[PDB]
Amino acid sequence: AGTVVLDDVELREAQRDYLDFLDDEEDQGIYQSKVRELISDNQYRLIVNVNDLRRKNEKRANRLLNNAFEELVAFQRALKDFVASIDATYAKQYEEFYVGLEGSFGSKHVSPRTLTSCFLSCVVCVEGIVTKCSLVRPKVVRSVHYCPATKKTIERRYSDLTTLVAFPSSSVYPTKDEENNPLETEYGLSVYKDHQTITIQEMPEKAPAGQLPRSVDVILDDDLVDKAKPGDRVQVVGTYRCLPGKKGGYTSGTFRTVLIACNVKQM
Amino acid sequence: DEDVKMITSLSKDQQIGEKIFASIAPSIYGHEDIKRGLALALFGGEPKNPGGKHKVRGDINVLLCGDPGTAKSQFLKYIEKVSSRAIFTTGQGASAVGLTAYVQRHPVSREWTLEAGALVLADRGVCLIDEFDKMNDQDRTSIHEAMEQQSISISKAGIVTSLQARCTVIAAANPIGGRYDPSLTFSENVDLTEPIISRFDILCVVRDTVDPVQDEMLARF
Ligand SMILES: Nc1ncnc2c1ncn2[C@@H]1O[C@H](COP(=O)(O)OP(=O)(O)OP(=O)(O)O)[C@@H](O)[C@H]1O
Ligand SMILES: [Mg+2]
Repeated sequence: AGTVVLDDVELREAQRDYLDFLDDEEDQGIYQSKVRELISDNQYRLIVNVNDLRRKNEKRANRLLNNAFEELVAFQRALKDFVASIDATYAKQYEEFYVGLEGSFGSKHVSPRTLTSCFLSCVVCVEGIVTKCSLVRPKVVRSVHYCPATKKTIERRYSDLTTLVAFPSSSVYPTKDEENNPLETEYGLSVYKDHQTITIQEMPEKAPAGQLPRSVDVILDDDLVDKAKPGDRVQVVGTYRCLPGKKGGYTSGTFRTVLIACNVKQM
Repeated sequence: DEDVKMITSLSKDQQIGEKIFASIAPSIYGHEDIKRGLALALFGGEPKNPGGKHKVRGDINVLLCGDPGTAKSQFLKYIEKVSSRAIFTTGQGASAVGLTAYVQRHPVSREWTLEAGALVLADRGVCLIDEFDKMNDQDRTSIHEAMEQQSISISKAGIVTSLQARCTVIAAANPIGGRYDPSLTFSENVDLTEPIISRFDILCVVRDTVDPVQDEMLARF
């Protein structure tokens, strides 16, 4: 697709606002030492207090709580910019960095029983116990192939959940050359990331007496794979989104709602 | 319309009470006292509750204790036949109607149902229990709760309810040793406990004793 965007006032202004938020030169901020600690520890994500952001810039906090995905993208872009600024060498290792959230969310502090469609597409906080966990599985991101017949190597890029909706043109594994010469997959050069799924239930101590419990399903990405175990009391902060069903003609009109974690805390 | 007039005319008769007493259980010989008691049990009384503080029931419970062969079950069968709303159950096991409420998928209709016990189903009716001693712990607990509080509480499968159990209880039983002992009290002769016995207004004892004339008449019938 050759379509590109030239100007966008909102996105550029939000990126500038986050750039000013994470400067910490004329202020008593600490995020600079946090970034230096991340570089020292080879980790690739940051946790930022929501109350701190609201104190410094209330409008940005309101927009981020009300709208998650675009603001999170702007955060990640700003992190990439400042990591490049402080030490451009370290930013080469990882594609993109991530943002965690922390602080008192207030009204959005929501129990698994009180999660509703009113909080869709926003960042929510939930307290619960872990009941089901699944095995860690790798997922392909970048694929590399070699052709012994013509001595040529090719690479294909994959982006499935990066974009909201995917199409059959993507997510196709190449196996043959343009002249039907067989290709040999080379697993060393490819790129994979880990994936896990967990389930969280409202704690029996908090649930009303005599009533059945209610649960939420969470997806854990590459960094947060081993941070949870069954039978554990945790607090999860993350986005609440709908799940796109696969292609079909007739739809009943009922989506599946899945919480995508950004921060997992052992209370 | 004319039936009401006939009822009033029968009431005008001075010996209607004895007629009603003798009208119960045509097929059972003897036990006139039991029939007289069952008359009051069927007709019943009147509940009284000054304000919402002091509830007093009007249902007259009946307990029968008898040696084998005295035809205790025939009385319950007759009462079920006569009563407009009467439920029958047995404590031995495999009863068609249970004595405890539970939530289950019905085997036939394949639907998720709340099946209340026989006590709940007999609202303003009669509940009959056969083999009263053979009941297990759960049945005894449910009967005690329904007789003393006149309500049944359910907490199962996310369902919390209280249901009304305004019913009259009639029960039959056998002594501990298989034969009644005149030298021991009623409580010592029966497997039941004193709190359960205290609930019943009328207790009847049917003791088998060899009377040649009575045996001859019973055999003739
Ligand atoms: N006075 C009576 N008139 C008519 N039939 C009688 C009389 N006494 C006993 N019987 C008969 O005796 C038999 C005994 O069976 P029945 O079920 O009536 O006994 P039961 O008293 O309930 O005994 P159990 O203690 O074993 O439960 C019945 O067939 C019943 O018809
Ligand atoms: Mg019997």
